[PDB]
Amino acid sequence: SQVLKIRRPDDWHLHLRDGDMLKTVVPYTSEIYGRAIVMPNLAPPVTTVEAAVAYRQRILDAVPAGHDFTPLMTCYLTDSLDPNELERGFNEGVFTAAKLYPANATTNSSHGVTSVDAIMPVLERMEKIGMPLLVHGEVTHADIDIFDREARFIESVMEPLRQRLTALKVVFEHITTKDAADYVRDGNERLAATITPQHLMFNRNHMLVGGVRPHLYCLPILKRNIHQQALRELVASGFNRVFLGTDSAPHARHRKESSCGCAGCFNAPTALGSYATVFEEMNALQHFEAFCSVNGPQFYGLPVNDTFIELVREEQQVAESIALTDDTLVPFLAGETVRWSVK
Amino acid sequence: SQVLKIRRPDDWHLHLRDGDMLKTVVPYTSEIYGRAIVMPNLAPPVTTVEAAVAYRQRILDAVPAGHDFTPLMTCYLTDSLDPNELERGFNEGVFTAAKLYPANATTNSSHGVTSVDAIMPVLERMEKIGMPLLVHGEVTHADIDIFDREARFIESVMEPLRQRLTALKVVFEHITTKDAADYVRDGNERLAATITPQHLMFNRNHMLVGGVRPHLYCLPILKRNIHQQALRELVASGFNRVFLGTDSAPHARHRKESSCGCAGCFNAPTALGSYATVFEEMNALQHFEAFCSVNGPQFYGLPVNDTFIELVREEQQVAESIALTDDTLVPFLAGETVRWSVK
Ligand SMILES: O=C1NC(C(=O)O)=C[C@H](C(=O)O)N1
Ligand SMILES: O=C1NC(C(=O)O)=C[C@H](C(=O)O)N1
Ligand SMILES: [Zn+2]
Ligand SMILES: [Zn+2]
Ligand SMILES: [Zn+2]
Ligand SMILES: [Zn+2]
Repeated sequence: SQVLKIRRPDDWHLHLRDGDMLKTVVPYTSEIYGRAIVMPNLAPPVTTVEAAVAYRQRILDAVPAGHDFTPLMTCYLTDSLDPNELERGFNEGVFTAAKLYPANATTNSSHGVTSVDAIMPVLERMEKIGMPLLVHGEVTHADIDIFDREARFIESVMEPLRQRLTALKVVFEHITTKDAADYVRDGNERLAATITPQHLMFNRNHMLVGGVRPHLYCLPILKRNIHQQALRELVASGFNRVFLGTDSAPHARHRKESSCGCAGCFNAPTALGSYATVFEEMNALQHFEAFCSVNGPQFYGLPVNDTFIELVREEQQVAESIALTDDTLVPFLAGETVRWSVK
Repeated sequence: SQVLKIRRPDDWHLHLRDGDMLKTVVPYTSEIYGRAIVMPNLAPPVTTVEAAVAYRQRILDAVPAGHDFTPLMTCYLTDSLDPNELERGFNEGVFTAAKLYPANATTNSSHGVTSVDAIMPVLERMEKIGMPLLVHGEVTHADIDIFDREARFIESVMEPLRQRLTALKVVFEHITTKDAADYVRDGNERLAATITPQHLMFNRNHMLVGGVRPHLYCLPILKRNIHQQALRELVASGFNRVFLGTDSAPHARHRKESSCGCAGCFNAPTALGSYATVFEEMNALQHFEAFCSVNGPQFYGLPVNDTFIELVREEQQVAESIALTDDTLVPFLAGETVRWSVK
């Protein structure tokens, strides 16, 4: 019976893939979100204006008629990236931001950045022209326990970087730890963060107790419950430099369910309702709209969307699977009941 | 190429399953080990002398001709277990030991234990007759992080138990933490432990960095590197109350590589050479035989084997899979080149 009307949201961290997967997954986004930050970790990665322009058209070709959706493109940073290519892309309205992937931190990140020092001229230009930096904040050294890679990145990479480039605007993407939650809560106006639905709904126990569940396996890895509780307290607080970023990251079923499952939750279909449930459970629905629809635009210096959507507290069942030309796609919370759905 | 001759080993912690799976996996054990402790967790569990006698025979039926293999049977401890039934099985040489799986208040009295306190009559009887207790040492409360479940057991159950029943001999099965390594090391002649090959060879990064690997998913869960190092140090020390227990725990490929993967490594085919590799790496081959062939029999009060086997340091490839009647079995280290092989 409970209806919840909000300003149309945006997704400030999205993986749309390419080809047949792209066709399949964009509508789950374009039917709800006004804009999306579309990450550049294709194979090969989007590291040029030309690439990004063509990719943006592939995205628009796949948007159903009558969806008013704008994909906001990113540059995949690399050690050798020409800062003139990054700036040109920004000035032509192609690149909204640039994305820092530490080499081998996640999917399609082997071409990622090997150090901050290797890309200083690029970072200094971003700082100059006011282009925000999106960070996948994990270290990747083989000796560092997977669950420590986020916290380690803060002391060793993030904090020194922000001390060097005091005017650089940085989004700490998909934060998963109390460490990151306090770092952002205590940061200045040039530091923001996104949080996915899964890192709010679940902790590592959900992925590993009673069976291993690859459909909850994603990066950065789900942490212990005290971390999850931090993140939930952060969004519930009303802190206005956190915003919605799904990190929807789809993989075919048998790439998830194999002897080496790919990391990624396909949560585009079910994310907004999942966020609503978290905010509802935290007695913080008065902060929901801002998380979804205002905080991101404010950080990015963009206008808020001028249309509205409704969520209804009526229990929908999530589909077991979504067809692809080859294999299926298992949505996040496949087969599950959800408390809130879009009207 | 280098040869390691040892007295014929034994496996002090093994799962053989039943029916067709038993028929397939027995030979991997019976060709190498003289004896194995056969765990009782069938469906339904082995909780009677009658059941254990029939199970033993099904095992024996499946032992290839010429193999000198003796299965050592165990009783699954339950709330409803009659202490006279357990004592009769022990007296008759049917039950070598009794196995305690984690308590759970919602468990049917026919299938498990609600609390240790509720099975004191049985624990006091084992203590009286000198019957060893094998302990899966995890507390399974929903609110306890999975990586903490072993350490919490020590504090909450193991120590209080051993302080109550001071003559009870206890094997702390498949230890995975420094917490347990230290505990066992600082214990008395009545406390011992087994360690698996996977818990020596790997830590949780191997299961979760660069993909999720369900074939490394088993209980208790792989822990962070410091724990793996504590276990390696313990076996390498020559400490003589630790011994070989594979915890070989097979599941068909489709049950491992699903949306909810079963816990358990099928390591019977490769465990021995994997332990040899570990002792070599620790510069401790002088303690290899004792671990495999001496320590367990001493603790259990059984004769050391009088026949010998030989491992050779010749590189061999592990099969990618093993045929079942209806699926396949993916072995531990499938498709990998291993260092030590039986001659
Ligand atoms: O698990 C994932 N998978 C992917 C992907 O692109 O497959 C991206 C994110 C991320 O770390 O940003 N997490
Ligand atoms: O991962 C596993 N799976 C099983 C099993 O019986 O499936 C047993 C062991 C254990 O904890 O004893 N570990
Ligand atoms: Zn990322
Ligand atoms: Zn991402
Ligand atoms: Zn066990
Ligand atoms: Zn076991």
